[PDB]
Amino acid sequence: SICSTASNLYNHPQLIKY
Amino acid sequence: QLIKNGKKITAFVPNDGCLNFIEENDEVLVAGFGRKGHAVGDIPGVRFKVVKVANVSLLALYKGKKERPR
Amino acid sequence: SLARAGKVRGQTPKVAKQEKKKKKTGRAKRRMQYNRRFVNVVPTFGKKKGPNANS
Amino acid sequence: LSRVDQRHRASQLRKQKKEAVLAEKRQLGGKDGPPHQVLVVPLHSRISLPEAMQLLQDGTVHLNELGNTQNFMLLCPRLKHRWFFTSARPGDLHVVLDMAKVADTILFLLDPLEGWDSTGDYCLSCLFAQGLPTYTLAVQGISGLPLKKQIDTRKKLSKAVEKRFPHDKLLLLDTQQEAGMLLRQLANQKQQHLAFRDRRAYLFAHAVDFVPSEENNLVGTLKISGYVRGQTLNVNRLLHIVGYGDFQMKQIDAPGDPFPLNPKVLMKADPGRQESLQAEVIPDPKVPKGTSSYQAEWIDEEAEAKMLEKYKQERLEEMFPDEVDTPRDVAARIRFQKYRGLKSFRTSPWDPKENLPQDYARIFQFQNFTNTRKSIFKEVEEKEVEGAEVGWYVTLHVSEVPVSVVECFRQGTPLIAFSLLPHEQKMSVLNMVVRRDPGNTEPVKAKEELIFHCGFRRFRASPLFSQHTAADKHKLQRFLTADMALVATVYAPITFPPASVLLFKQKSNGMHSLIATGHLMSVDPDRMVIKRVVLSGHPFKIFTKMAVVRYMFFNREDVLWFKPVELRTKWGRRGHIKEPLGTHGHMKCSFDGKLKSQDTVLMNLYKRVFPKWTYDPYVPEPVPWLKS
RNA sequence: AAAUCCUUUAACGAGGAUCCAUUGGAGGGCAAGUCUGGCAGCUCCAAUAGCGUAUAUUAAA
RNA sequence: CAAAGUCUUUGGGUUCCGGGGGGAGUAUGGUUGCAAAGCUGAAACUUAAAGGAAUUGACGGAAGGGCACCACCAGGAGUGGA
Repeated sequence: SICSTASNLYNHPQLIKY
Repeated sequence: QLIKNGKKITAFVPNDGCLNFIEENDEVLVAGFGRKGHAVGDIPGVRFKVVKVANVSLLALYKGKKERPR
Repeated sequence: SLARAGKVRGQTPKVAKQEKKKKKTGRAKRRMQYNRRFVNVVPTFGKKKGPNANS
Repeated sequence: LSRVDQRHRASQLRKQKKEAVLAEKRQLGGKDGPPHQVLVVPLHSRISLPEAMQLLQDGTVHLNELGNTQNFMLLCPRLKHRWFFTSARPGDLHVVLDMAKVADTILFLLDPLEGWDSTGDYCLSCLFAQGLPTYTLAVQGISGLPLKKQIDTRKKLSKAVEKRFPHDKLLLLDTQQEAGMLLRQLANQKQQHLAFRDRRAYLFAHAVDFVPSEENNLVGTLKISGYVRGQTLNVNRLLHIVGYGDFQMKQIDAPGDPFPLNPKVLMKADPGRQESLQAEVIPDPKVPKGTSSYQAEWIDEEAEAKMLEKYKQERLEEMFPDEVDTPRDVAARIRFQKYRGLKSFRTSPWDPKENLPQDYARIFQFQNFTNTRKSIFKEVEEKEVEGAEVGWYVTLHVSEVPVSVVECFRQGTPLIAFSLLPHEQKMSVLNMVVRRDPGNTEPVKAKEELIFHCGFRRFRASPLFSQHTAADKHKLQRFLTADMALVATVYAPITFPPASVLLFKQKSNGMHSLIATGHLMSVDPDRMVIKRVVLSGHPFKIFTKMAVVRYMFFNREDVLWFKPVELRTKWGRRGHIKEPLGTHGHMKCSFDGKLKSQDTVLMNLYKRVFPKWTYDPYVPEPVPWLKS
């Protein structure tokens, strides 16, 4: 509420795990 | 890696930011350093100051007087 | 561990060259380097101001 | 450890290396090689290349032609060798860059009285930056002068070319026996194995036929008959033509060689279960009316104007690092909403899986890039797939091309066709390290719409330019810095390195002018770009280690919003802000050193930035290039 | 041999942004900056149409 | 130091033996020994010092003295509690 926020980890790209 | 015997070698690139000039799998004229095989004062176990990168030198690439074929 | 690559090269304020005239090249440089040292010399009590006496 | 046994070791090493070299020489040109292909580029205007090619033409010729261009086959059993010449005009940037990326020996023809020409200089810098297969110089007017001007003309040539080509001899062409000497030369030459081409399989297009599905569809079977010069081209894999996008093919077949070294059957089908298919993106979608709150709490030329404003902003962002004049009316915490300060730019963390846009739902991120690349190149190298080998004169019936491709080939534009390795048609986030040629001095901003040649592709795009460090956070650049090497970043198809990175810009009406050139770094969206903003100030009250600074904000609680973010100072001092005082922008700040009156107190603010989504594949047809 | 170059000579050919001199260095050995900006400029040094760097080898040993 | 002298003013005979410090008296081989081990004896690599004599000033967690109720003792007034 001043210099911080939520911004959680949601929705990524298709990772082709080796 | 060298060509002429198959020995693998650690070699050194002299100037700043000149590692950006070299990409993997490119013909590099590796030259040695000056204390006949001993390491340099700061760097452990590194023998050889690379001069040429694909038939041009680093002293031209570091001054920009030529361009690098590939 | 490859930390950084070329940080000090391209991040100077890239000051280009000013304009001058040429040096005398060949013999006339030796005439100058003789006359600048041993003809219009100032008698000096300790000889502390060198050829690049820059403050 | 003896006189004899170590000479024996020398003998074994000579046998090994000569066996390797005779392995790699016979399989290029001849009774196994497709042909040996030579492209021909003159530089000046005085070169009459019909006279050149008719000196050069003879053995046995087999004369093809096109609508404008005129390529042909050449065969001599005397040397047991196939040449395939193909002539080009410099400046025709589309044609030359499309068929010198699949050429195999470049022959530069030169005028006698000077070296390059400017159109040839342009094409020469382009061909330098996308990789020379093999150059071999030549001249034409040396016999027309007796010995005096002949010798001095050759000396002027070797002085005017050794500032670009540092060491080569000028094989002159006056007689057809000079053409014989030139052909004996080009037969035996060390081919620079271009590392991009050998890791795939690519056909040239010697002949093109077309059968539409329906003619009003303007889609139909394309028929490319030509040789195979890369790896073993597999049939389940895809295919790309360099001018007209990427598209999946139906039938491979092997008709006979029309032109041997000396004088309908198919081997494979499609089946679509194993055949990879066209998924370009992710295929899944009681207060009084009087009193205040106080007592209630007690209760044409516009383009040149744009150019000159760009030169103004390059002055104001190159005399200065990233200085930003402050807003005045909008609340300065709102317009700088998603900004947060780092204590140290190198060290303090930043979550790469935090603020991903709605367009990051439409990319394929590799988990381990290097080992996936090693696995794909390992299956390329030591395996054999079921498709046709090298040298095979094959035709491909491609299911889904349009007709204007065929018409552009009937003009004389060359078609190529290289297959893709697994995961090379899907879109992801590409990172190109790149520098600027001193041919163009035009400003190049961040989201300029440019044209890329990242590894046999051709596409308009919109990058973001960056510092090139091997750290986590990389800074956004706001202009293309004229001497550093930067990193552009774009939503684009994914391509395995190495690959050359050409960039050029529309001057006016198809005058593609070259700006940028480089190679392909690691391709992954994880490399997040950090855009910085410097907010300025002035220290108008100066005490011992504590100072009151204005002109950095204009509210009061802006300072309550940007409170933990540390200041810094051009004289090196590293302080951070205490309470604000004014209702206007004013604050007291603690410091470590004493503050000069000639100071500029300034803080830094950061966000994550990422490129825009433009992958329009079509590139407009270039015009002949000329001098500015 | 026949030439070219060299020599001898007619004609044109010099105002300094030209008919333009580079290569290394400036803490010590070791010659020459506590100059200015964030490696560059300017000045200076040694040699000079040559100077670096690597390697073998010799003197210093 | 009466030899550690007669040594750049460098030659009385003659044996062993040292060439920066580590790696190392390790390897490995030969040899002796019942054995432990002894004798001879590397190199790869690493490091700008390791060492030998002599020679001086701060801190003492070193010791002695000497002073002071901006120290103590004997005590007073207290403050610190509201």
